[PDB]
Amino acid sequence: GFSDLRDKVVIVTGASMGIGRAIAERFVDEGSKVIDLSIHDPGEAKYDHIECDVTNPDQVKASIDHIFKEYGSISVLVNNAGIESYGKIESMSMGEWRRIIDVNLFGYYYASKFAIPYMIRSRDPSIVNISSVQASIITKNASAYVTSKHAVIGLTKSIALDYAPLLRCNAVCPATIDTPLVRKAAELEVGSDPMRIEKKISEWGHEHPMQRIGKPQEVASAVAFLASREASFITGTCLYVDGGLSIRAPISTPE
Amino acid sequence: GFSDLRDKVVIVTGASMGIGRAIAERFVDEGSKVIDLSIHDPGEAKYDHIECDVTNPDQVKASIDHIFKEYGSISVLVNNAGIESYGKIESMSMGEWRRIIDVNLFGYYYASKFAIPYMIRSRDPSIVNISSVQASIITKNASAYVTSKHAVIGLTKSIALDYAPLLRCNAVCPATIDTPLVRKAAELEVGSDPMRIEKKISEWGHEHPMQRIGKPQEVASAVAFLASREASFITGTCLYVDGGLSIRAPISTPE
Amino acid sequence: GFSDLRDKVVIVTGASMGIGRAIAERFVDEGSKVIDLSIHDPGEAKYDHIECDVTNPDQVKASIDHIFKEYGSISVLVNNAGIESYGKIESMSMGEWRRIIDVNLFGYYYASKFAIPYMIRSRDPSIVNISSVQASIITKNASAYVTSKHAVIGLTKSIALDYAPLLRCNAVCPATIDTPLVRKAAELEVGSDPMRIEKKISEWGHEHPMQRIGKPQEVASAVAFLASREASFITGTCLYVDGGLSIRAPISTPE
Amino acid sequence: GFSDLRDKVVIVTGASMGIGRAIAERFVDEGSKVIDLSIHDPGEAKYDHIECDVTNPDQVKASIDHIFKEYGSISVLVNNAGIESYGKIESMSMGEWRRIIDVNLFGYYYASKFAIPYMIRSRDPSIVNISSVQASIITKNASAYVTSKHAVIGLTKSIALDYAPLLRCNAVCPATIDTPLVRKAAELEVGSDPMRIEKKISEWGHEHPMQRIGKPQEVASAVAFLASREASFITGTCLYVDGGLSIRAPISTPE
Repeated sequence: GFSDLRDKVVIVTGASMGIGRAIAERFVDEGSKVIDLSIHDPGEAKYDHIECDVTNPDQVKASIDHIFKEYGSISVLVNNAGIESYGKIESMSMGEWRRIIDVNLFGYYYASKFAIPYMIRSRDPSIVNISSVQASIITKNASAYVTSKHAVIGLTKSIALDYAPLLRCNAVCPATIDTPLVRKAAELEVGSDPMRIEKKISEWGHEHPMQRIGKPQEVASAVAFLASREASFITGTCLYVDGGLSIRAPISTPE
Repeated sequence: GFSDLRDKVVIVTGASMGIGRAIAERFVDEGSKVIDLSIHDPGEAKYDHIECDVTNPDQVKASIDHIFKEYGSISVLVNNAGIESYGKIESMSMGEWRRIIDVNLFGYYYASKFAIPYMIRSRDPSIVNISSVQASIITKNASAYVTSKHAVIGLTKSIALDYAPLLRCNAVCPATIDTPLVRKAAELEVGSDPMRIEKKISEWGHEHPMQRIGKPQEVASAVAFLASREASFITGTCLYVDGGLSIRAPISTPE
Repeated sequence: GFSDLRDKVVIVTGASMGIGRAIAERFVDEGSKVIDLSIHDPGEAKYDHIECDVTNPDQVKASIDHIFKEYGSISVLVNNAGIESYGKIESMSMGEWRRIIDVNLFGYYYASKFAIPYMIRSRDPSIVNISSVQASIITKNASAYVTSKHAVIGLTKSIALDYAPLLRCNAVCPATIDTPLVRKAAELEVGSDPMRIEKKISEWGHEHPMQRIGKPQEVASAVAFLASREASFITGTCLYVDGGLSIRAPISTPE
Repeated sequence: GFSDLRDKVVIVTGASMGIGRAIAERFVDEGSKVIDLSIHDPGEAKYDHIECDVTNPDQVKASIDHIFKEYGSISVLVNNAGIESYGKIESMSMGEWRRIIDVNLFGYYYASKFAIPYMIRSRDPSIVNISSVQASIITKNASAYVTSKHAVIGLTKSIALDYAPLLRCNAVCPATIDTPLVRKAAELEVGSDPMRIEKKISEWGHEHPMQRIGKPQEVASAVAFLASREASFITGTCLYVDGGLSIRAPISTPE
């Protein structure tokens, strides 16, 4: 693992399930003091939790102020909380489109804005933003989601440039990962049949050169690496955890 | 020139000055029927103008309706209206940060959302979004601006994917261009002395491989190309009009 | 069209068929004085031809020296000559792998190296290199081809930076285009049945968001634009002519 | 550290000095069995070394055979051997230009070609290719070098796509790193005065957002991560270790 993460205060947003929970658990395994900021209670977890809606800047500020007071520092912030709904720009209501931007982009902006002042009071703090392989190659009927993930890359570069060399900021760009959100995405297409869901997921996995979809722990490994001193000269970039998806053209060749 | 642009209905937002004006002027020269949507009166101009705030969906929808019923179609929409102010995520007020996102991103979303239903009723319609070289290489203390320009790329790709093959959508990514906004940027750094402002602009020009900053008409040439049938198999991309800025590492080598 | 191209001397390599022939014909239509450098005679063509193997630097130099002497100048060079054979790095012989690099990369290097000295003696000369959508998203069993197309982008950036602002250099990145090479690629997979070939080609076309493969003339339009003064502030970039292929993730979403 | 790297057989080319040496040294610290393939003797070193010219396929194949038969497997291949000389496409001899391509590209191709058949017989083998930040943003008078580094990216993607899921292949893209080659670059500009060389290096460091040049060990950290199981779903990508250089536009803004 990354020994330097031990005992450091790590905040992870949206860590009650899926990738966020996997990230929180990895940091706990690294020995960090982890706090989850989410609207849902992670239940019996080894990490701390504060009820917090990332779209509410006042609650985000209060939660972060509380963490600094309780723990004495903040060394790592992982922005992960996000949502996805589908629809053509003409079908999705303007409210829902804006809501996706609010959670996926503004949530990252608020958490970063309020954590940074405290983070720079620590040695070599690091922010990791979870974007998507869709910051590059995109899906249909996902206007708001795709727009928000591209925005996250811009926010990431900005924070990196504005605060270097004291604080580093990078993003992780995952492709299809085995999470509740993805299983739900499949159900929205094939129904509740566990057999038919495995088929749709297998189809997606076969589209990735690695021939399977990713695991939450694989995204968590990239986050831990970027948050650690092992990435001391890495800032402003997105580490793609996509099983090769973003470099594959879907055009057959003779074999 | 592009003969196919003659008589086509072209909407350009923020065309009362700078790049937007050069774009409207180029389409007028191509024989198109051009309408400028902006909150400012362009004064004496060879193109039509409608008082419209791009961040007000009611005004945008109404303006687009006035154009379609009056002209009979809408073939090209050029989203250009934008703004920029500086400050670290820490100093800039949340309100100003949100405003930059509202104008630079939501303005593009509203105009596209309301124009698309009309545009798809015409043959080979196209949307061109003005992003920035900062969708790739960025500047300091410009997080809202940088985020918004990255967001525009995501919006562009999604409209391109959701509406191909009937409608194409691309972006233009300009570096430093001679515009009032760029002159305001210089002033905010070196004062109001017009001569010092010229020295600053020259410094920026020398950072571009082309050794000068770009001209509004050069951005307009790219927009006209992408809007034309000459770009019939081009969609979802950003055409960089940056004088080589984005491919240059600021690291000297032996000469 | 691009009026500024009229009467200018334009050299196009590999212009006896496919994209190269389409590029040569477009420049002839623009009124340019065009010369094809290839090993095959274009037969009855409106453009000039010189028998030339781009992998032979001495023949390339001699041919270019001859053109400058005969025509008095060289304003545009379009590097297009290329080949493709398939095979895993373990199956393709080292000789064939090297041969692909020789034609696809070294051919561009030789033509550029010998034309540049003459080109800078003209006003605003421009080089356009034909790369591929595979400079970004790639196909399987195409190691040498993919490597060569990435190399072409590096060569393009280098020439652009080294000679700005006098000479511009850009690349065009086409996806699947209807050419003899592509039809042959299909035959290598489905056989000579015109019905089965149309099916394979249709399959490829459906993978592009535009739902069809591109036409040679569409690539030629991008080349003419980049070679013209309409692209006066564009240098070091690749204009993707891919029908949206490079921005598409092959992952379904609910609809 | 990455516990999975213990006892794994790791080949590193050009590891007698600089980045290559730091990479070999890091793998030795991880408990791997490391073999350096280079034409130079690393002298006193904690890792094994074989006299081998990476541009000589007979020597490469023989060395890889000596390693597999002696150690029983090959789990990781790090292609690093490279060189750089300066000059415009016009001045540099064709022989020197070809040589840079031979070492920087063909050396990677030969080592990969001969190691792959052995590597795929082990579980989860991985190849890491050292490219450069110049696979994106480039320097002047370095066409052969720049071309070769872009070529390495194409080679990387193709090996990743052709051999997934059994073997992964990624690249590391370093910006300015403290190495002898970087010190030679400074000398070729400011002379042999060690103090002036330090001033030059400092200038380059200040161009990176991190305000310093990178350390060989920082590149090694990235290589070890990509070679490890921690990067199990990461393939075909380039991890930028550039201190933010590639996302920085050299354009000032108000402060």
